[PDB]
Amino acid sequence: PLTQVNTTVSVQIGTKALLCCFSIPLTKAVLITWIIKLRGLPSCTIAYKVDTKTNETSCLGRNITWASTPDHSPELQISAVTLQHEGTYTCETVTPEGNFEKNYDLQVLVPPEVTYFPEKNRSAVCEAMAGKPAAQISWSPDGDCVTTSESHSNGTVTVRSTCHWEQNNVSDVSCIVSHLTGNQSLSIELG
Amino acid sequence: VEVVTQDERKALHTTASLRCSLKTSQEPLIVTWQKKKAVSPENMVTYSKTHGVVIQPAYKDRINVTELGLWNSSITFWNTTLEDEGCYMCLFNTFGSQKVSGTACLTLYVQPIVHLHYNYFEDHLNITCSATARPAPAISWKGTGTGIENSTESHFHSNGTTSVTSILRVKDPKTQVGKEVICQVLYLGNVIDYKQSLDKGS
Ligand SMILES: *[C@@H]1O[C@H](CO)[C@@H](O)[C@H](O)[C@H]1NC(C)=O
Ligand SMILES: *[C@@H]1O[C@H](CO)[C@@H](O)[C@H](O)[C@H]1NC(C)=O
Ligand SMILES: *[C@@H]1O[C@H](CO)[C@@H](O)[C@H](O)[C@H]1NC(C)=O
Ligand SMILES: *[C@@H]1O[C@H](CO)[C@@H](O)[C@H](O)[C@H]1NC(C)=O
Ligand SMILES: *[C@@H]1O[C@H](CO)[C@@H](O)[C@H](O)[C@H]1NC(C)=O
Ligand SMILES: *[C@@H]1O[C@H](CO)[C@@H](O)[C@H](O)[C@H]1NC(C)=O
Ligand SMILES: *[C@@H]1O[C@H](CO)[C@@H](O)[C@H](O)[C@H]1NC(C)=O
Ligand SMILES: *[C@@H]1O[C@H](CO)[C@@H](O)[C@H](O)[C@H]1NC(C)=O
Ligand SMILES: *[C@@H]1O[C@H](CO)[C@@H](O)[C@H](O)[C@H]1NC(C)=O
Ligand SMILES: *[C@@H]1O[C@H](CO)[C@@H](O)[C@H](O)[C@H]1NC(C)=O
Ligand SMILES: *[C@@H]1O[C@H](CO)[C@@H](O)[C@H](O)[C@H]1NC(C)=O
Repeated sequence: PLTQVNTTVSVQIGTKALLCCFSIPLTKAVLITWIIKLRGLPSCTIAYKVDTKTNETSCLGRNITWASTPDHSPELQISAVTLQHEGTYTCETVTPEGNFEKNYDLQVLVPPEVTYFPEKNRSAVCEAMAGKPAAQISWSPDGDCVTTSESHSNGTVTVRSTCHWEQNNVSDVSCIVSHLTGNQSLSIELG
Repeated sequence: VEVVTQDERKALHTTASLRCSLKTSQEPLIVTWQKKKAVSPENMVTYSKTHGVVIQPAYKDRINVTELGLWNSSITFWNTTLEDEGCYMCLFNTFGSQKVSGTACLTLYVQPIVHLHYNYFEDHLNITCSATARPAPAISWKGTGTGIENSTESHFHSNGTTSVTSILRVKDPKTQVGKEVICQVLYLGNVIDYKQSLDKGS
């Protein structure tokens, strides 16, 4: 007896997104409405009236696609997702059997620009520039490190870490960069 | 405000009706009634011009639509149950512009039954004052005597009703109590006084 489904969707920036209605035969349905609430824009609707196959749209300026086929619910598509696409998408289907709902929280992910390099007096630097969300920088093995986060207006975050290791029996280090778009381990050879 | 709705507090095991009045120009297509639940809301019935009234199997012989219309809808429980107590939503679905809810909550009551036992012996008197209602009623003594012996006990039924019994043991109607002994019982903000006197002569 499911009538509502909340879902969080994560999409890499620049990649495809596809959003599906509650799963019901199109002959059964009466009215199907998509409701889009984007960051810093008002609510917004694309409606489809089944019996007469009519549509209406308050949704211009949101840069999304309404994909329709015969005898299937319409779906939302975004070929290449951008930051301004972040927000709330909801397909509201209603049949004589009542109201149904599928809510989507779309979050855009930015992979960080990662740079790394050795330095003066057995030091190293490791940077994950403007990723979303912020990445996390670890080291192997543990050294004398200072790590800082700067937030940018476009919701990206830069994380920068610099480390020293005093003179003993360590000559190779690893910068470990963890992020949803994929972790990586970068190797460095100390000066 | 978009939808006009009033919460309803009506009597248990009797008829109860909920109504929504949608105030707007745009004619809706279909009206849905749902029972607000944790998890998803539950679909109860729809009214549409295209399909008429459609009650979900679950509510088949428990409700009907009392007001057929896209602007004004009423649902009616024929004979309520504690299950039927809770919160309900009327959804107006209009082409081209989202939807509009109206939440109306239903609460069922049982009118109180009060027992008054007065028992007089040698000069002194003991009164017991029992009351069974839903919600629980409030017993208090207005023929005060500042002192006295007195205890109040309550019981909760598998019915859902709640009984409160207050035992007051007077020792002598002198400075103990005035010319009237009042058991006052409050039931949902309403007090009724039960007054007991005593006429002799000379
Ligand atoms: C998302 O999920 C829950 C449970 O399905 C639902 O009750 C709630 O209304 C949804 N959250 C919001 C903010 O709409
Ligand atoms: C949607 O509505 C527009 C403008 O009212 C109309 O031109 C078009 O034929 C309709 N298309 C579909 C696919 O429903
Ligand atoms: C949609 O695309 C236009 C380009 O025509 C751009 O100016 C606008 O910022 C975009 N809006 C959103 C919400 O992405
Ligand atoms: C986000 O802001 C940072 C800092 O200005 C920039 O490097 C990044 O490319 C910005 N824009 C986008 C679309 O990610
Ligand atoms: C990154 O590391 C975390 C633990 O720090 C791990 O749970 C996760 O699997 C890694 N992420 C990816 C995308 O492999
Ligand atoms: C309501 O239903 C109950 C059964 O649960 C029955 O005992 C009672 O007599 C009915 N009352 C009315 C007014 O229909
Ligand atoms: C209530 O609805 C049922 C359908 O389940 C129907 O059989 C009956 O005629 C209706 N009763 C009234 C009084 O409208
Ligand atoms: C809706 O209700 C009003 C009063 O609540 C009533 O007078 C009216 O007939 C109903 N509206 C319509 C369009 O019938
Ligand atoms: C009334 O009073 C006597 C004490 O005088 C006490 O023992 C008895 O339990 C009381 N009876 C009731 C029914 O409360
Ligand atoms: C009820 O008993 C308490 C002490 O247990 C006392 O303070 C109070 O005065 C009594 N009530 C009356 C009406 O005498
Ligand atoms: C409710 O039913 C219980 C039995 O479970 C009974 O003792 C109680 O007094 C009843 N109250 C009313 C108002 O019917």
